[PDB]
Amino acid sequence: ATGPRYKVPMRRRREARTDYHQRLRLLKSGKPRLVARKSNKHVRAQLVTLGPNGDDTLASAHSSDLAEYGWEAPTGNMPSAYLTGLLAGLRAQEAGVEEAVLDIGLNSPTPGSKVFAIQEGAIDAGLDIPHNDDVLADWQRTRGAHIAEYDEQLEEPLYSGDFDAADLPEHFDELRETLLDGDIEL
Amino acid sequence: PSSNGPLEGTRGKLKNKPRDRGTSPPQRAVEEFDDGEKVHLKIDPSVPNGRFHPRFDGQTGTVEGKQGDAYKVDIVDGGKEKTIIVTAAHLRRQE
Amino acid sequence: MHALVQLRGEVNMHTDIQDTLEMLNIHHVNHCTLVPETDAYRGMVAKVNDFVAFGEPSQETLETVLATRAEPLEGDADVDDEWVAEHTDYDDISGLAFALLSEETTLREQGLSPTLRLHPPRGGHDGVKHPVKEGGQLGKHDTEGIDDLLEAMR
Amino acid sequence: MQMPRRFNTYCPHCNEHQEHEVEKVRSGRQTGMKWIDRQRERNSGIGNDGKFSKVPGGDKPTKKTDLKYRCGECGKAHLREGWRAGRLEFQE
Amino acid sequence: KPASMYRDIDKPAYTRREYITGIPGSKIAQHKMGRKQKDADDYPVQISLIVEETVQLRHGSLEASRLSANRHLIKELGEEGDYKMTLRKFPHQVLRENKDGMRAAFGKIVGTAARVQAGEQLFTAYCNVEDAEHVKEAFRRAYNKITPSCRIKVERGEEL
RNA sequence: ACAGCUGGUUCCAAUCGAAACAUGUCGAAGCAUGACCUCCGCCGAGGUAGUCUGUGAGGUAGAGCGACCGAUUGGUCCUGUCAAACUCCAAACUUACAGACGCUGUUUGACGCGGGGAUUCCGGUGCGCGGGGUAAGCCUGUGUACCAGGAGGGGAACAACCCAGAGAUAGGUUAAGGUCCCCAAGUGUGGAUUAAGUGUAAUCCUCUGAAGGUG
RNA sequence: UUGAGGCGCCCAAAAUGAUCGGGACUCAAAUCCACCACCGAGACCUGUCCGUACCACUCAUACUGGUAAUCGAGUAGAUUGG
RNA sequence: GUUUGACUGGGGCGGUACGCGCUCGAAAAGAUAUCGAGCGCGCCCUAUGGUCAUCUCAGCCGGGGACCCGGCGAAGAGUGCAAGAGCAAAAGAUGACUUGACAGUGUUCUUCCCAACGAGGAACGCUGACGCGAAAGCGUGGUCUAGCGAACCAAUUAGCCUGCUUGAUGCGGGCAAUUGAUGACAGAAAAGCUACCCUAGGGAUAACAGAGUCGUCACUCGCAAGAGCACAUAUCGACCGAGUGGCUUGCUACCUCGAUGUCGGUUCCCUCCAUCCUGCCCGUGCAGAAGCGGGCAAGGGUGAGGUUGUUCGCCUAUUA
RNA sequence: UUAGGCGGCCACAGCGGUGGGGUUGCCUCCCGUACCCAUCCCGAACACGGAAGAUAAGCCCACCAGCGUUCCAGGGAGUACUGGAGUGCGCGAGCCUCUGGGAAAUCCGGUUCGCCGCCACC
Ligand SMILES: COC(=O)C[C@](O)(CCCC(C)(C)O)C(=O)O[C@@H]1C(OC)=C[C@]23CCCN2CCc2cc4c(cc2[C@H]13)OCO4
Ligand SMILES: [Cl-]
Ligand SMILES: [Cl-]
Ligand SMILES: [Cl-]
Ligand SMILES: [Cl-]
Ligand SMILES: [Cl-]
Ligand SMILES: [Cl-]
Ligand SMILES: [K+]
Ligand SMILES: [Mg+2]
Ligand SMILES: [Mg+2]
Ligand SMILES: [Mg+2]
Ligand SMILES: [Mg+2]
Ligand SMILES: [Mg+2]
Ligand SMILES: [Mg+2]
Ligand SMILES: [Mg+2]
Ligand SMILES: [Mg+2]
Ligand SMILES: [Mg+2]
Ligand SMILES: [Mg+2]
Ligand SMILES: [Mg+2]
Ligand SMILES: [Mg+2]
Ligand SMILES: [Mg+2]
Ligand SMILES: [Mg+2]
Ligand SMILES: [Mg+2]
Ligand SMILES: [Mg+2]
Ligand SMILES: [Mg+2]
Ligand SMILES: [Mg+2]
Ligand SMILES: [Mg+2]
Ligand SMILES: [Mg+2]
Ligand SMILES: [Mg+2]
Ligand SMILES: [Mg+2]
Ligand SMILES: [Mg+2]
Ligand code: NA
Ligand code: NA
Ligand code: NA
Ligand code: NA
Ligand code: NA
Ligand code: NA
Ligand code: NA
Ligand code: NA
Ligand code: NA
Ligand code: NA
Ligand code: NA
Ligand code: NA
Ligand code: NA
Ligand code: NA
Ligand code: NA
Ligand code: NA
Ligand code: NA
Ligand code: NA
Ligand code: NA
Ligand code: NA
Ligand code: NA
Ligand SMILES: [Sr+2]
Ligand SMILES: [Sr+2]
Ligand SMILES: [Sr+2]
Ligand SMILES: [Sr+2]
Ligand SMILES: [Sr+2]
Ligand SMILES: [Sr+2]
Ligand SMILES: [Sr+2]
Ligand SMILES: [Sr+2]
Ligand SMILES: [Sr+2]
Ligand SMILES: [Sr+2]
Ligand SMILES: [Sr+2]
Ligand SMILES: [Sr+2]
Ligand SMILES: [Sr+2]
Ligand SMILES: [Sr+2]
Ligand SMILES: [Sr+2]
Ligand SMILES: [Sr+2]
Ligand SMILES: [Sr+2]
Ligand SMILES: [Sr+2]
Ligand SMILES: [Sr+2]
Ligand SMILES: [Sr+2]
Ligand SMILES: [Sr+2]
Ligand SMILES: [Sr+2]
Ligand SMILES: [Sr+2]
Ligand SMILES: [Sr+2]
Repeated sequence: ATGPRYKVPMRRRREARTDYHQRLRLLKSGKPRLVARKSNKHVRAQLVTLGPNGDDTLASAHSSDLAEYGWEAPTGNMPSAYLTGLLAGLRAQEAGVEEAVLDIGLNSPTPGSKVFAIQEGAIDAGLDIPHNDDVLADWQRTRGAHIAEYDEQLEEPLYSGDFDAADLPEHFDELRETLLDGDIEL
Repeated sequence: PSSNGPLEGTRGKLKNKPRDRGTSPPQRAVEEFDDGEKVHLKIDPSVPNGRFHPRFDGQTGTVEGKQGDAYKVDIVDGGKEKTIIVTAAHLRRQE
Repeated sequence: MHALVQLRGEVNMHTDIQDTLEMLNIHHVNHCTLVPETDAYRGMVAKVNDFVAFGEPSQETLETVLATRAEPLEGDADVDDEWVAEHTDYDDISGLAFALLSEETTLREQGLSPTLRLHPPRGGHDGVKHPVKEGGQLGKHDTEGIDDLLEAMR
Repeated sequence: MQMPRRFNTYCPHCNEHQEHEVEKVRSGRQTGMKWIDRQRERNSGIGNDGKFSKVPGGDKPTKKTDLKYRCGECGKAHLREGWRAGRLEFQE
Repeated sequence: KPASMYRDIDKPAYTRREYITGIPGSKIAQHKMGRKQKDADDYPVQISLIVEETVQLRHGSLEASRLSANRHLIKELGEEGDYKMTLRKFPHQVLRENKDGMRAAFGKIVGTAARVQAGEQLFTAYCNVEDAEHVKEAFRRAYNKITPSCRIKVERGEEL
């Protein structure tokens, strides 16, 4: 930029998208990465392996393709995150992927967060991912009990679009039930 | 030489060109080589660990197994056969 | 195809240069070899440029030289048309000389010594201290120039 | 340098990590009954005594750490490789 | 000391002042002579003193040749005359002298010299057409005080 | 008596043929261990002194520095210089591995392995590149070829400059160098310059000749 | 009037007797540009012989035949026949 | 009775290029010397080690050299200490936790390029036990290259082996390893004089002389500032530049150490010219006389004395 | 790829600049603190929950070369330097011829305002 001696960072560092130091420590395992990414409205979960010309995604799952199985609820929450991970993990089992290591990217390792839910989901699907049980959320928050007990403090409705009134976290149960069944079209 | 240390007379070879400064890309640090493969030996100035003796910079050895994550590469120094312990970060595949 | 002739001796000559001459089957002064024009062979004559005399010979000159100085791989025997007829893949000296110039075969491949052991230059050469462009006898020659040398070394 | 009197480290006897106590190796008194003491008496006569006529040599500018690492539970000690330290003071 | 001890480029480039101490000051008082406010392109005639052999010229020789050249220009054209002379070479090469026999022979620092290659301009004077023969004489006096033979070459001037 | 110091150590021939260097040493006038020379046995198909191409390593020459760094001019942007311990650049070249050609090896067994015997660890010179020194037939490196341990031819003589590496004997043709006599070969040819005996002197401790000047 | 080139001149002083090896040489026996013919090694080519290595035959390392353009110098030293 | 080292442009004195590290020398792979150039290490640190979380520095600008807010800012900050090198969501800073600065045993490279050699060092593994982290992972001390030590003996750590017919006790011998030093740093326990000297050798090495060199010395030349009342060039002549000689001095270590007799003097012979006189000349700040300066020129001459061993030099009277 | 995720090469991708683009879609800014979690002080950030609004940022698309960068043409330059050779020149430092290689600065003109991979997706 200023002259010949100027050192311009790597493209994905310039864009503030990849933590290259964490990436090396992640790639050292030899196991595929469980790329857990978020958005304001959605949640993504990819199973990435290393390739000659760049990264190879073997099995992905976005929270948008969750509705394809019967999700009439919002897509940027805790129940959505688990189910997106479970969907990614099941597609991975069909691809031959047996083990993975959790990549959270530039997200924070905050206890009980959405990226750990994506992890809990993928493990429940049959994948062997190095985890820590007490860093994951309590089973009820993963169900969406925190959102139901927030709708108890009503007066004004939480959801704008008509789904329901007092909220149904029983839909999570009705979705985990559908995905655990082997007859499903992945 | 005035001193006989390992990093003697290595101002040139163990220094980077200003544009190649900073942390090196992870891809070549995790590269997998097979036994029998011919590899070029060149220390990456930005990577501290897994280096060999600077006297061997420029050698083209043959991978003959591994010790942990590092590789055991066979070279011929003059007329003497030597086995070098080196990580992928300092290795490049021939051709 | 070029014709190399050693004109300068081994004493004080660089070892890597002397070794190239030995690889080109030329071990003594006045010894000649028929070398093909390839990338590998071009590097070799360029290294020997200062201790040699080279150039493409004419069909006529090569024929004269092969008649008088060619020898079998082993033995005294004269390499005349009858010899060429009985041992080579050619009919006469002309057929051999044509194949060599067109780089179809080699003297060794045809059972002949790769070396043509020539006689000293009659009337003498132009000198071993200067190249052709300076009035000497070293380096690359013209087809007419190498012919005069090889014919003088019958 | 400063050294902690008590700290958690490996015990080669217990085969697990325990809280060790660090102590400086106090010189044990000589008996004067070993082979070398008997040789000093035997090989000493008229004139020079060879090796027994030599006087103790100098000192290195800085000595290494001569320490004992005593285990907190099993009560057994182990020795380690020392390091050059001009002074070694303990914390608590 | 004679120039025979320092005139040739036979030693490495020894200029690095961060490793060399006690270097004597340059005897060269001026580098820009005459009218240093006026431009070089404001003059029709440009004559240079060209060194014929590759040499090392000491600061004492540079001052002697510059002084004997500029003093002639001050004599003939006046102290504030219409000319401007330039000494383009600077004394960068630090010189030693071994002044104990050949033991610990690395000499102490005694001076400085200017490395001038063959064909280079040591001096360059810019004058008018009528002052051209006075400057060729200033350079005739200047070449007698340096080591090599010299050329007095006219660069801009077809006025003869 | 002992000496790491000086001297001497007696017959012929055939094959190969060094080292004057590295590490350690009360070691530097000596040893030991390597390098290198030689001899024997083993192994059994490759080898790599040269070149070309491919895949790599490099910051010396040069160059340049509003590319770092530090030197280093002047003027009211312009203008003047530099670097063994500077580099935005950057050779020639040296170098790893591989393929190809070449050469070499499979009865002359190469490459390699094991063992016996050494000698050697005062070196020198030319050329290229050096570092120190005013310099040296100086001191100290490095690559290379040679003397040492290399005849014969040339160079007036002359270890290392030129030709040349050499079994005996014989005929022939050249090499370096030379062809007026001494002295084998031209008082050769075409042309020009020089009047100083310049010159008749490749290289060189050895052959000087400079700045400056010359109708 | 000015520029460039060639050869020469001045600059140029040392000790027993001057020197290009000497004689001596001047449209050269100097110098430069070309050219012609020669002389001149143990090199190179060639006849015969010797040694050494290897090949064939052989008990042979005795004969005989063959191969060496790719064998033939050598101090210290190793090896071997006399 | 012995010791009192080695290196070294002879030796001594000085120094240590006597063990280590960095840049350059080093000739763009590796290797590479000198009493080569620049300069360091013989520690320091319980955090100044380890991990994790959080975070980004010099410097500058703008708003209220402490502090606060914003902007520019790939790195010039910081990282214990030479130098060179490495590092920015870190290898730096802050904070918190922690003791892997852990035990055991190896592979490999280095030390010692090639190419054998110890201690030491490093990289990279495994077994055991741990720390931190969500986890991958990181931690075999400090980002990398200096901070180091044999055998014998002692002390120390844990278990075990063993001591002469046998049992008990005492006290010993040993397997593994830690600490204690040899810096002349691959480890002797160690001062000098000799002119009273002695031996072995060396021109492998100094003093005299020869030889090379020529900085020094002597002499010359180029340029000619300057002054010489005016006048560079009658005369004097700086700076700078170019040289010749081989009388001085210095340097080198080629020749001689199974000896080439050292200074000064004397006596006798030859020579050189850069000429002091004598011959012939040119200039003059040449009236003359006497001079000053210069040119050719080596035929001849250049002498006697006082101090001092003196060469050199000072002094006297004579002298062309 | 009508705006996404993970990347490789790591400036040809930088710096600076112009234009265009989003009703149940995407990315965002955005709205908001009961919770998981968070600030040595601040729901700023981190975390969590959510869609009233928006395309102004970012981002994606098209484009500009003034600076920096990459490569190419022509000029500089077969110059500088250089491996091999020479009874070629020079008092000498040094140069030259033949042979094999061959720059750098700078100037002018072009190029470059990223390329490619995997996945997902009117
Ligand atoms: C120190 O001076 C001396 O020792 C003189 C002498 O001893 C004289 C010896 C005379 C004999 C005995 C040989 O007749 C000697 O041997 O000299 C050597 C000597 O004796 C033969 C001759 C030497 C060797 C080189 C020539 N030089 C000449 C005389 C000499 C003079 C010296 C000198 C050395 C020489 C040597 O030192 C300075 O004074
Ligand atoms: Cl994300
Ligand atoms: Cl290594
Ligand atoms: Cl202690
Ligand atoms: Cl030979
Ligand atoms: Cl004459
Ligand atoms: Cl016999
Ligand atoms: K003597
Ligand atoms: Mg270097
Ligand atoms: Mg034959
Ligand atoms: Mg003839
Ligand atoms: Mg001739
Ligand atoms: Mg004999
Ligand atoms: Mg015999
Ligand atoms: Mg340079
Ligand atoms: Mg000898
Ligand atoms: Mg005759
Ligand atoms: Mg003459
Ligand atoms: Mg000594
Ligand atoms: Mg090197
Ligand atoms: Mg002892
Ligand atoms: Mg103790
Ligand atoms: Mg030692
Ligand atoms: Mg040592
Ligand atoms: Mg004696
Ligand atoms: Mg001597
Ligand atoms: Mg006598
Ligand atoms: Mg005279
Ligand atoms: Mg006389
Ligand atoms: Mg817009
Ligand atoms: Mg000459
Ligand atoms: Na890098
Ligand atoms: Na006894
Ligand atoms: Na001294
Ligand atoms: Na003795
Ligand atoms: Na020695
Ligand atoms: Na000795
Ligand atoms: Na081959
Ligand atoms: Na050069
Ligand atoms: Na030696
Ligand atoms: Na030889
Ligand atoms: Na002779
Ligand atoms: Na003459
Ligand atoms: Na012999
Ligand atoms: Na001693
Ligand atoms: Na070791
Ligand atoms: Na002298
Ligand atoms: Na002289
Ligand atoms: Na006398
Ligand atoms: Na006279
Ligand atoms: Na007297
Ligand atoms: Na927008
Ligand atoms: Sr006794
Ligand atoms: Sr006693
Ligand atoms: Sr001490
Ligand atoms: Sr020099
Ligand atoms: Sr001059
Ligand atoms: Sr080199
Ligand atoms: Sr004639
Ligand atoms: Sr003529
Ligand atoms: Sr002489
Ligand atoms: Sr002249
Ligand atoms: Sr022989
Ligand atoms: Sr022989
Ligand atoms: Sr001395
Ligand atoms: Sr480290
Ligand atoms: Sr004393
Ligand atoms: Sr006395
Ligand atoms: Sr005279
Ligand atoms: Sr007179
Ligand atoms: Sr005297
Ligand atoms: Sr006196
Ligand atoms: Sr908010
Ligand atoms: Sr000469
Ligand atoms: Sr000269
Ligand atoms: Sr070309």
